[PDB]
Amino acid sequence: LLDAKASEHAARMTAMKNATDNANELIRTLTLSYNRARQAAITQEITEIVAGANAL
Amino acid sequence: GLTMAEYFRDEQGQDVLLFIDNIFRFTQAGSEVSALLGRMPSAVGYQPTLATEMGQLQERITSTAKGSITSIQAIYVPADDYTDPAPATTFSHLDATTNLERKLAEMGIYPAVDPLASTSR
Amino acid sequence: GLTMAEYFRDEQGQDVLLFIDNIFRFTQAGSEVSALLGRMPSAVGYQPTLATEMGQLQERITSTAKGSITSIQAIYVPADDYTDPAPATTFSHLDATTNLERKLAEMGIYPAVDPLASTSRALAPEIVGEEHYQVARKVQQTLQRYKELQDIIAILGMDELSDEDKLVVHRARRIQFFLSQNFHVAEQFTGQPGSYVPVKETVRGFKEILEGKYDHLPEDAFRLVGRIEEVVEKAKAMGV
Amino acid sequence: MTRGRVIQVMGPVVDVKFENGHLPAIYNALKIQHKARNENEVDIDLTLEVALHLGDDTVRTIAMASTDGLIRGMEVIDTGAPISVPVGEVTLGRVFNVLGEPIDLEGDIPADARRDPIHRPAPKFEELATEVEILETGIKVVDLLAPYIKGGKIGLFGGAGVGKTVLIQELIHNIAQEHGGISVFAGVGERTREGNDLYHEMKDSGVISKTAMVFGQMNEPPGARMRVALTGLTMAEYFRDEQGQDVLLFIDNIFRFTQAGSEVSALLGRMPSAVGYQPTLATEMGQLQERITSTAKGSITSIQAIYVPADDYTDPAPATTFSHLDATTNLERKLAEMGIYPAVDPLASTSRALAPEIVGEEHYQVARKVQQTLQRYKELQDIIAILGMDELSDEDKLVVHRARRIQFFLSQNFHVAEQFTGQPGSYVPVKETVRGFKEILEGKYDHLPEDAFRLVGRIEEVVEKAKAMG
Amino acid sequence: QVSDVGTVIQVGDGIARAHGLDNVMSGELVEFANGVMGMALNLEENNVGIVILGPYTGIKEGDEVRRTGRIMEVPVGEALIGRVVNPLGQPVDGLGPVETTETRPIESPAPGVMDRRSVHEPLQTGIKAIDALVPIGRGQRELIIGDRQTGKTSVAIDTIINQKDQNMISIYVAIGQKESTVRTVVETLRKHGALDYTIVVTASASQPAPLLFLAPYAGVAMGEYFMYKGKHVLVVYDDLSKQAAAYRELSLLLRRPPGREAYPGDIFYLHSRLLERAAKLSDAKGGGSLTALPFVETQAGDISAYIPTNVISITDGQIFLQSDLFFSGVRPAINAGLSVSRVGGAAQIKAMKKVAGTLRLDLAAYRELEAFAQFGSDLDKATQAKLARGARTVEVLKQDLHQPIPVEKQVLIIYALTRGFLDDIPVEDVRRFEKEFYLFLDQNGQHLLEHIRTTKDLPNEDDLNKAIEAFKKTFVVS
Amino acid sequence: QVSDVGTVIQVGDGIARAHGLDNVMSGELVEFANGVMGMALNLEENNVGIVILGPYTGIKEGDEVRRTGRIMEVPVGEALIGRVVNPLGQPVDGLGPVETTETRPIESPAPGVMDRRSVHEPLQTGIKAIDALVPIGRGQRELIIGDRQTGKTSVAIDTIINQKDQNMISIYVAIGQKESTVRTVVETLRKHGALDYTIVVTASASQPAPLLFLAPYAGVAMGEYFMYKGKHVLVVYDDLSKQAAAYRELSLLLRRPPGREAYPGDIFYLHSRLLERAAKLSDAKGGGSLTALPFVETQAGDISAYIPTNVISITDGQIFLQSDLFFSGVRPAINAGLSVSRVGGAAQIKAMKK
Ligand SMILES: Nc1ncnc2c1ncn2[C@@H]1O[C@H](COP(=O)(O)OP(=O)(O)OP(=O)(O)O)[C@@H](O)[C@H]1O
Ligand SMILES: Nc1ncnc2c1ncn2[C@@H]1O[C@H](COP(=O)(O)OP(=O)(O)OP(=O)(O)O)[C@@H](O)[C@H]1O
Ligand SMILES: Nc1ncnc2c1ncn2[C@@H]1O[C@H](COP(=O)(O)OP(=O)(O)OP(=O)(O)O)[C@@H](O)[C@H]1O
Ligand SMILES: [Mg+2]
Ligand SMILES: [Mg+2]
Ligand SMILES: [Mg+2]
Repeated sequence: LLDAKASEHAARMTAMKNATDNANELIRTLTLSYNRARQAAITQEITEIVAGANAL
Repeated sequence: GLTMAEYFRDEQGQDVLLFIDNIFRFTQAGSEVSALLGRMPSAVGYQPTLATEMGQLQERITSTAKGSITSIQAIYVPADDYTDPAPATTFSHLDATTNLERKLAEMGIYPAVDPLASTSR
Repeated sequence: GLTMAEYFRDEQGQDVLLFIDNIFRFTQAGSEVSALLGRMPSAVGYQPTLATEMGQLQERITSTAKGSITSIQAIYVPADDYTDPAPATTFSHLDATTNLERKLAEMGIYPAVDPLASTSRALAPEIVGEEHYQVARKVQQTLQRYKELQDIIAILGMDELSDEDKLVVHRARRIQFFLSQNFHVAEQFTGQPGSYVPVKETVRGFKEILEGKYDHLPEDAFRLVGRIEEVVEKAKAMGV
Repeated sequence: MTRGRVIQVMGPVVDVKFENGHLPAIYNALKIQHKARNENEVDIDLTLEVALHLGDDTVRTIAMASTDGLIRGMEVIDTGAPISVPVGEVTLGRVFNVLGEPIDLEGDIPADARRDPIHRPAPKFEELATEVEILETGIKVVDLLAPYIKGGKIGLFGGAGVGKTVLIQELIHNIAQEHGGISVFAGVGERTREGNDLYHEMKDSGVISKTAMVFGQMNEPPGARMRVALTGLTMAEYFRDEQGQDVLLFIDNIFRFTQAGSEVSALLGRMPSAVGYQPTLATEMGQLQERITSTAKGSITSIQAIYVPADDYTDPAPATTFSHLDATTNLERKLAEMGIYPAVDPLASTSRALAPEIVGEEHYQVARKVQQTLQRYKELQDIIAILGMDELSDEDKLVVHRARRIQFFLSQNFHVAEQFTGQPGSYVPVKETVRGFKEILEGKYDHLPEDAFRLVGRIEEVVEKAKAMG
Repeated sequence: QVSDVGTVIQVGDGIARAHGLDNVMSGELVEFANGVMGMALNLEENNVGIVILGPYTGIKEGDEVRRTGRIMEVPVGEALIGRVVNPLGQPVDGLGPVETTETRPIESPAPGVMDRRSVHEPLQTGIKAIDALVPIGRGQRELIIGDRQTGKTSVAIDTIINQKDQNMISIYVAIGQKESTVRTVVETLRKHGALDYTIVVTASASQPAPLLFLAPYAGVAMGEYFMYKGKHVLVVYDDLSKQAAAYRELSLLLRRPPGREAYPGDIFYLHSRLLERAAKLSDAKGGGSLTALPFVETQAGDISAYIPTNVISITDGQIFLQSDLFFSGVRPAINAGLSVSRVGGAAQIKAMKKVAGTLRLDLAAYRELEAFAQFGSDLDKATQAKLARGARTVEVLKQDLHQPIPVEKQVLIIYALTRGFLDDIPVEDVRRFEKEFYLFLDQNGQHLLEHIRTTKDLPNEDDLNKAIEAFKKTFVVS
Repeated sequence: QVSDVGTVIQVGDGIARAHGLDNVMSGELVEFANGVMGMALNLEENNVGIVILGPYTGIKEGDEVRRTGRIMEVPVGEALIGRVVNPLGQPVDGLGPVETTETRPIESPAPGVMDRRSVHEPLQTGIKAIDALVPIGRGQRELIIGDRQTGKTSVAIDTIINQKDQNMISIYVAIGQKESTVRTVVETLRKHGALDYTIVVTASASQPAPLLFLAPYAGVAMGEYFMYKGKHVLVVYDDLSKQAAAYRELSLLLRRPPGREAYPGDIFYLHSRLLERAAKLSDAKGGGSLTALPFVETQAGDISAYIPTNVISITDGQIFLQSDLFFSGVRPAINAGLSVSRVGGAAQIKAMKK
């Protein structure tokens, strides 16, 4: 029973560490997606403003 | 409405209430009409004179020696985007906010004002 | 090409097959020409008359009382953005659509058809039969549940799922792999002859998969396989 | 007659009308010098740069200073040449603005001194050097793990307070002492108080006498901030071409140059590009960077500090800047607080020159072995923190023992650091660095204490320090 | 005939186009027929673009415009102290005329790089968090940035009030604020006596855009007069975002080409030109100084916008006020993780420099472990001590409105916190402990306070250790 | 006189506008009094829009412009082998003039549907990974795509070097590259003896945008001369991203409305027109071939960007170089999962297939 309890605690620790690493990787990819979206939004806004200015 | 309230504030020294059902529509109509007048567009299509018009409307609602006008204004936020220029320029004039929640109304609590969301200066 | 097809449709009353290799290039060329004509740009730089021009082109491709034209059109999606105005406006002109995804192609699943984005007006109980409709709806439901479980699987793994969800994932993997097929044209790439599968065989195979008859086979035996018996043959050849 | 006339003033943009057939060329400098005739006028002393020919004998220009007080009808004098700045020995130890007028209080340059235009085509293809060769800086970390190429561009990164200024001063001192060259500092968009602090730091370090400083402050119009880098580049080019020596060129921040160009383009009314930058971003960056090259006579190599907006390395300005870089130096606060200066990160720093075809086989092998040892030591950090030092195997103990000494040996005592510690400092050739690191890797000095390798220089000096410690 | 006289062609939205005015200068001040004033900004080939500095309802097409021949300028002098004026220098408090005898232009060159001296004199704001973690020196300009209702105006008022016993002159500039708030702020300053050395410049939201545009330049023009005389000036800008919006409106109405977010190309130049006039003059220039505290208002904490990025790049430091921290009860809600001062260290006295090092590390260690506090015991040897120390540190930095603290008391309380004398005091009693400790120091610790004031250094260690122990003997835990 | 002589009205950012030139034709070359060449782009009712192919600082309003009577052309011939030239064909290495006799237009129609043949001949690059996994045939268009500093140039240099013993003519086009890198590339090509059959066309980053825009067309026009004589040509475009950026700059200087990522509408047509000229000719037309290896630079490995997807939809396959594999010492860092050769397989020899 004591051996089983020790193994259970170690397994839970390892599983939580792996989950944290997976979450960090997901954040890493989401950051690149966010940067692309930000650049696209700025480009669209400035293009619309300039087109509206040129229409006059 | 404001000039009807100002008479009672000034000529009789009363304290009056001025209700505006959607202050966002004022800026929306200004933006709709600005384009045909020949003005260049602003950041997200609004009029360049948004802040000036909003201030000229709001600064007439003040407390004076004779009396006061206090205004309760219902505000619509499009798509719940508080960074939109019209809500952004409107919020700079507010002194307090009252938030109503359907959760409190379902529980039988009236007037169902949210105790934590509502804040005052 | 449409005029040549229309002659056969109308003057001879014959059945016509019409293939258009990329209808998006027509809209792209219109967009290129539009700026020099003096028109002010639209939302994403397209022509203001995008919808009108595309409708004028598309409405002529129809079946009439005198003859029938069935048309298959490939539509390019720029930068994999399905919300682009040109792909978005052309959706309303189609009776059946097939949506290809780069993720499925990268997974090695060909023809990489998205099983949930693809739609057709012919999927009705009175057109394809009750059994076909039920099997298709059940397959779509399982795939939707598997898509929902994706975040949990990605972060916490398969260990935290319940027994029902584990079986859902188990069968969804097999269903997803079985939708892939080996083409006759693709033989030049891989050297595999390819297969032709009748509709009833497909319905029976997916019905058997949904019933758990092949839960013991490895999921790799379902790739690019054709009929359901070939799955058993591949699994046996793999040493199962 | 070549006399202009002001017809439009709209902020920093001024339009000038000339006689037919006498328009100034593009990039020419125009001078406005007006003395007030009566009480309703203000004295004007302004310089303009020609940008476009609008037709009808009208020229659109951008001002290098404030345009307040201009009156339509003021006469404009065409100098017939672009902005010209003094060059030569006279510029050493002085501080200049974009126009080349001295900013310090030491007097003005005589009018008969030689002056060169700041606009110039890049050196021709046939005039470039055919071989790549290494610039020996005398710093062990740079000479070993991130070599500098003569004529190349090096990007410098790091947080505040890590010692970038000290590293720059040490580079200037070492190059001037050993290679006989000089340095030029270009403060593009620099804060005035920080510029004064930098000037005093150069002054009290004794290295001001071998460098020329050019400042463009943030309060200047966008046109002025765009051209200051060209002034510094021209001053460096004089020494490259006329004396045939190797010159250092330091740019305070090239991102500010990029944004000044964007602002100028917006003022001129051009349609923007990409995420809002000017359509000519790549062309302008290339025109600036292609003049920093190595020729048959001499070479200019540049150390540039780059700001990354919103931490996005895919932003157009950082991308077009990185397209030209040949090496990267990263400074880490952890090494600074650990006490190992110059605190250059041995793993984050990268160089294109670190190849066996350039630095040699033994140099490349030693560098790769050192990098592998440091990587293993970094990997072992969590194990040694949790499982304990005893749990590490014999190989792990040996690699930790070697890696600590290797890491400490990367530190060096700087000449300009004597003002902080009193230690004279040293200059280490690349061959000595390679030999010392190879000897350390072989275990020849495993018995010496680890703290004797700190701030040492050559490999004999660590033996002397160990003997002094007993 | 049109050398000094003009005729209006177009009127609208506060912008007028005039024919003639051949000899008008760029930026010159002009007068309309009905007495409303104007500024000439656009000098074009056949017309002049004039921005109207008042009510434009009375101006019609065909009206006559006369030029004054004077560049825009404001009155300066000691007579402005204790009065509320508009950006044109006209008093608005109703207390009568201002007796200034000289003027200087609003646009003037900044001091050169060789006219300055390194910042070395502290500016005591009276707020423990700012004076400890984000120090401000004389001649430094520091940005205060935050969302709506986070306490920026409270910080400005407190730091203005704290300058009573110091040879400091304060200028408060309100751009686009409500007139009621300005009236209440002026009343508070009068109540606390800060009006004896303070000048207030106001441009409310109902005012025309050019007044909002010109107000900060009037503020620096008024400050520079005292600066070049050898004195020290503090200038506070309540909103630069509203200045940017007003300038964008003016530029768009004049049909200048727009840039990102419709702002003009020279929007960065405007703020840099304004903020570079604050400096610490060298001894050859008289030794005067001017320090600036610009304010920027963000939307939902978005500091990635154009104007916030420009102002962050210009200034020497930032102070971030967090809405969630304010809601959580941490006030004045300064986020020490993001706040930074590039001049820090040199802008502190010796004792504060000695004591702030441990405080910074303790707060930094606590902030990262705060997310794990709700799960109880993680590592009772070290982590539990870190959590308690961080909680006590957070409790110490809290402060109330309009109660500035002298620097010596701040130094003593921070020393007591960092040396572990508060480790046994319960978290709920830290505020009362500090409040009673100040009274105890007033009653019995006069020698320590006098030594700190005279020498700017910590007293003998044993003396204040004994003093803290003696105070703790009397304190009762509730 | 006036029908062949013009007068400049406007100059700015490499764009000029001229009055006169009544008989000028669209796409014709024009010459300024300064000696700088230009291309007639727009023929308006009262003025002609001219794109300046060189330094525009020497051109002022009122300068004279004269016709040349020739549509855009570059010199071609065997005398151009071993030389380094600009997109206009002017020698740059300083070894003297080039004694060419013939010229070819910049814009030419691609071979028709019935003028082509299926690719059946291998192109041995000498790289094991490419020759084994992603075979390239003569007449194929193969895209090389990857991030910054992933070995794209080294692959092309090795491929050019490997053609020494094979009847292949190589053309290397560098668009927007640093001059020092081009100098070193020329030096190593000379060292390995590749200059006996190589032509180098260079347009560095300091050059004006029109030259960068025109360089690939000059390269392909030079290649077509050997292609239509029955020979085999290999053309390498060192960066199509630089050309796309230069064309975007040129279009926005003309105030044309941009699309996504500020690129013009015809950005796809720009690359398609260039890449459709590489083909394997049928036996009726001599059996010559032209092989193209365009380069595309990605940002953070994003293959879904606009320009990469535009180029992928044109070529017959792509070779993907991965940054992390390159950093981990795996060189060349070819990603086998994303790399594919549509035309390949039929090009490989029997021994390699097995
Ligand atoms: N090689 C060195 N030897 C000793 N001290 C050093 C060394 N390098 C840096 N320092 C220390 O670092 C500080 C100076 O840092 P420095 O001004 O060069 O950095 P920085 O990143 O340029 O700073 P800032 O951003 O404030 O301008 C001093 O405390 C100095 O003692
Ligand atoms: N230290 C503090 N302790 C307690 N309350 C505070 C403190 N600082 C500010 N407050 C309160 O916070 C509220 C808002 O403060 P303040 O007026 O300074 O905000 P602000 O950021 O200038 O916002 P705005 O000008 O947009 O209204 C007020 O009710 C004020 O009393
Ligand atoms: N197979 C290889 N083995 C060793 N080094 C290699 C190999 N291939 C390339 N390199 C080296 O990698 C570096 C970058 O390669 P290369 O210049 O060809 O890449 P690139 O993508 O064209 O770069 P850039 O964007 O700088 O033009 C060079 O130092 C080169 O020598
Ligand atoms: Mg420094
Ligand atoms: Mg406030
Ligand atoms: Mg390359």
